[PDB]
Amino acid sequence: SKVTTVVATPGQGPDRPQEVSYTDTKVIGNGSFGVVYQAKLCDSGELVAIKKVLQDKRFKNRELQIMRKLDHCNIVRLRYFFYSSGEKKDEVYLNLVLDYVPETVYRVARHYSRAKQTLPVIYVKLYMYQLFRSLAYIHSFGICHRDIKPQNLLLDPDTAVLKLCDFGSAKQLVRGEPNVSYICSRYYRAPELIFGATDYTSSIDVWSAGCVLAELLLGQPIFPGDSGVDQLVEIIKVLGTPTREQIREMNPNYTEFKFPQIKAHPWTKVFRPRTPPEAIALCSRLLEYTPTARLTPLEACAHSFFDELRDPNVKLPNGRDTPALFNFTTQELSSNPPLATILIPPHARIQAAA
Amino acid sequence: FGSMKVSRDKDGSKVTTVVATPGQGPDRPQEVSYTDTKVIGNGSFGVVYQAKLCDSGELVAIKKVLQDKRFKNRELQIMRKLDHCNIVRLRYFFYSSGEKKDEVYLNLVLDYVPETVYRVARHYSRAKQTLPVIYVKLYMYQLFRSLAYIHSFGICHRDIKPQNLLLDPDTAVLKLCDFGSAKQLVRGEPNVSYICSRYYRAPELIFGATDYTSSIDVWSAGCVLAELLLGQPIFPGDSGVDQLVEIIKVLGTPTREQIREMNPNYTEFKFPQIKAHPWTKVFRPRTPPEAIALCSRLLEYTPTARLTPLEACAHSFFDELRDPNVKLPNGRDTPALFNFTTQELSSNPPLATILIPPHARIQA
Ligand SMILES: Nc1ncnc2c1ncn2[C@@H]1O[C@H](COP(=O)(O)OP(=O)(O)NP(=O)(O)O)[C@@H](O)[C@H]1O
Ligand SMILES: Nc1ncnc2c1ncn2[C@@H]1O[C@H](COP(=O)(O)OP(=O)(O)NP(=O)(O)O)[C@@H](O)[C@H]1O
Repeated sequence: SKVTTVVATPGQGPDRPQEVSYTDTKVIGNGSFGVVYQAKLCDSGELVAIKKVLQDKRFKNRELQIMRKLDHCNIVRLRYFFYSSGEKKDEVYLNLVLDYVPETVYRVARHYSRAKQTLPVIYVKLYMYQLFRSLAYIHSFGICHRDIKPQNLLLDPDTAVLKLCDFGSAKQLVRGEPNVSYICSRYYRAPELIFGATDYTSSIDVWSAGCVLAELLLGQPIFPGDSGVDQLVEIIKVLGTPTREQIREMNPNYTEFKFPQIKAHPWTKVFRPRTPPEAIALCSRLLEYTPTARLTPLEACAHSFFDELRDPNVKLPNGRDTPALFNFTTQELSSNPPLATILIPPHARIQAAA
Repeated sequence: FGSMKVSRDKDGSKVTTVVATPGQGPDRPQEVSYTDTKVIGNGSFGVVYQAKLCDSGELVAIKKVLQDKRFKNRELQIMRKLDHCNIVRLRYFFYSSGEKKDEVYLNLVLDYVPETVYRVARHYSRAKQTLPVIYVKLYMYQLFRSLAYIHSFGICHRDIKPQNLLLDPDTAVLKLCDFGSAKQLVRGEPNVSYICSRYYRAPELIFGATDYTSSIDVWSAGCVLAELLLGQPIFPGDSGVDQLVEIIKVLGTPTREQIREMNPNYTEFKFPQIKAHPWTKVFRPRTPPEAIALCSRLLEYTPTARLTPLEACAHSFFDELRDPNVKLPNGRDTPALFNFTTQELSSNPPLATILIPPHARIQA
């Protein structure tokens, strides 16, 4: 029962640090940047995840700065943050105290994959809808995640709530300002990134989201490959060879233009026969060569594939009610306010003033 | 646009007869018959089959790739001018009509090699064992020879990795294969930075450089050597940033100048300032110091700072191979290691004074 007490700063609000005590620490994750532990807050008994990262004393943490300003039901909440010293030297660590979430889309999808089972479409709808809401929210602040993948999509299986995490690659994209093309994990990288573009936009997150949707429908990654060339060939096999204008749209630079002219592969033949046509249609609208041609996250949320979620009688397979899905804010709808007419169904959020 | 002839020699045995063009010799079409076909490899580009030559009974590999009627096959054009003991030989090639449409397939008939460095390394890794250093020395030496050879023609492989290194376990002979990404690099000409397999990509490729040189093959070979010594890839990562982080952990943060050497265009300069990781702390205890030294001279941020393949061959890590009494653990003789040609030595002829040991110069 070893208790650890620190003076941590609330993730949001005023910089008024308070004493926080926790126990039952244990490693629950890792990365090239740091370690993630689980712990229990002594006062509330609530479980949290503490992401520990080496902090450059001379500069401020971008991940922390971005997290401090986010407040959305589909994004993991930053409860507190504090600094601790790494005895190994005069090394200082930034500790992000976040809400603990038990699963990830990666693990859940792997279970169904192994059991040679398909993840029920109701879950594919729920998870993808919530992912798009989180993207609509961060994109409205000009912030691009840049690492959308199954492992960064936390899930609470019982409530079916999805929470986007890991803002370690996130960055506000400013039109005209160049950005590195080596972010984003293999399998989920937008083609313009593979082509080395540095003028990409937030739409790279939409391509990644589309790769996640296809993977949940297929049961395996849709564009695998150990090299960029292999990945591109897998993309070309499905989307067909990119037009000269399309290549120009992605990155009007890359020399190699030698690529087997393959006709677009009918999106319908890509997935199993049982696959809902709406899911396929949404997919074709996310995985587009021309970045500007892809649906925006808010438009994706309004897609017909998510119509069942807007049904007043929808329920979770475990009998519970669906989680929050319609508590949109002005900020979240800012890219296209008129969509509220579709996004907030007649029965949703009905509340009188007594 | 050619065709084949299928039949049944005897016992129902299916025999395929084709008319192929010699790989190296002059264009004298020859009739080739083979049986017992079976897939032994794959790639987004094609499929590799194993087949048995009807008369010699010899096994060969047939790499089948879709041919673009638009231009010539770069892989074939390159394979055709190569002749080295550490590079898989192209016996002949022929076209076959893909019964799927008006699609034509180019078939490269190669010498068949039973193993790959990838499979061998995995066997030891699984058993939580490590490949004896003598094999590491032999395989890496032969890989550097093959690179000195293709580089002497200005040809960069661009996909050096364990799966592209064929091996004959008994003779310990290594043959480089898969020239599907290979290209002659001409100074001033831009080249795509999305080639090469993750884990083996040089940092300048990760940074999106298009003005890279053949030294990217040297970085990759260095990753293979480190991997054979470690039992696992040295710079793993699902994203480029993760890979850069693993690299920085070992090499330390790249100076502003080193960054300029790889690619003078990329933005992100924001990367934790880690100190150089003692290479000796990177490998298991008792790892030969010479192996660690060679690794540090191959895995350098500044491309021009890396050893050339010929220089690598002359490194002291390979001194044991030049010993007159060296033999394979199975008591057998080592493969050909000193039959260097003028072409192969062109990059630095004087290195021959080290490369060709005294005993190899005996008249007899
Ligand atoms: N709030 C959390 N609750 C429970 N588990 C978490 C939480 N945050 C992170 N993890 C686990 O820790 C893993 C790594 O955390 P993450 O924020 O991704 O750090 P990172 O290693 O630097 N980034 P990356 O590895 O590139 O995804 C995740 O993929 C999760 O499985
Ligand atoms: N001559 C050969 N003898 C035996 N096996 C071979 C031979 N050539 C290739 N293979 C096997 O087939 C695999 C694929 O061959 P390869 O030439 O790499 O085709 P590819 O799949 O189109 N290229 P890539 O997948 O990008 O490495 C190799 O990694 C080997 O394991």
